[PDB]
Amino acid sequence: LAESAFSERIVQNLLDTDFYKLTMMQAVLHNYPNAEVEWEFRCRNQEDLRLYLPAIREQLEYLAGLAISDEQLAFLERIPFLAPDFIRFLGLFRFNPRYVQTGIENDEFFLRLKGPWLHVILFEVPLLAMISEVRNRARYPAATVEQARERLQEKFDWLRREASAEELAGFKMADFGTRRRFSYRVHEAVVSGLKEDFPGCFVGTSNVHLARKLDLKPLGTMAHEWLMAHQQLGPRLIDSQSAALDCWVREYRGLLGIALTDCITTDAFLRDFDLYFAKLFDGLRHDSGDPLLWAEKTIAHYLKLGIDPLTKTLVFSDGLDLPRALKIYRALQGRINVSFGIGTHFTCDLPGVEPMNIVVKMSACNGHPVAKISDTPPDFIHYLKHVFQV
Repeated sequence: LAESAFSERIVQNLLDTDFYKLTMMQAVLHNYPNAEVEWEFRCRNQEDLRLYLPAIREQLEYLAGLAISDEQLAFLERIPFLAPDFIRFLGLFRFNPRYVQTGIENDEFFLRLKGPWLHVILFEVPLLAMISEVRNRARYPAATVEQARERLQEKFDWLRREASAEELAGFKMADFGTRRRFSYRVHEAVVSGLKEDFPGCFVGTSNVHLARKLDLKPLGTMAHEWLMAHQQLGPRLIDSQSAALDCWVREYRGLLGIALTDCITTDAFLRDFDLYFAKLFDGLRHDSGDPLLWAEKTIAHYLKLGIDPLTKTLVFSDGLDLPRALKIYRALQGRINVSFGIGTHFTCDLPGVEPMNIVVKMSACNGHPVAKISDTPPDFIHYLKHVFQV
């Protein structure tokens, strides 16, 4: 009698994705329209996904059928930093199944992407959310929305019965859980729950569709992808990170100013985050390594540049849950502005269910390798570490 956890469609529409995929896509149209890239799906637990191939391919056809509706495109059009040439491009966009290769090799499911960066960028999120939900529809067919709201309420109660109203008035939280959500329906329920009953300050969602549907602010910084691609787009490897930031700021003139620091290592990023960049960007996002040590480094760097930390913002989104996020807030509140982003621990928290450990990582750009090192533990990676001093 309970509401089933699965809706009719898995990927709702062209808006059912993370916002920063669109902002980045626009940056590509305007700056590297003809660049080519390669991506490859990867399951880190070596979970046997072979039986999902049929359904996956079936969803692939569905994706190719998607065309943005006029109401959807108009929603985007109302966003001031989205240019008319880009809006028209989205109006004509269609997923090209020819840029996708899926099947089984070594008795293992595989999925690879190869094509113009402009046309393949939109595959990333939907593919993950889709593979996640087809697995869950097979692994947990009886799953219900009810079960989701339940665990959500438990966590909300914990927060209320833990943090003062004074702390909660400053606890900024966002949803970033599209990619590994249990299902679209669960994701929608979770986000509605956040909007209506989050003890702290719910600031928005990265999911554009839900942002339109629920009337929330679409959120999204920049992705590693942007920083990684620049390793082959033109400048010296050692200048790739600064070139990526430079192009971003030149594209958005100060808007969407939150930069990732771990494409290489936070130390390496900081050595090149000079006054020019420090003034332009409103803040940084933590995605790997210890969050508090990371904060000490970023805050210390601002101080030496003569920048008042309290005028900047630090965004934490490394596999956070409410407890871990609250601890960071309590530790740093008062020293620098902070906000948080929670993903799978929000959109895929069902009793007895374990989120899929999958990713679609960029592997090359214009026929050559690109890589991410991060603060967490071929010859390209060796030279890359070398020029950046590991």
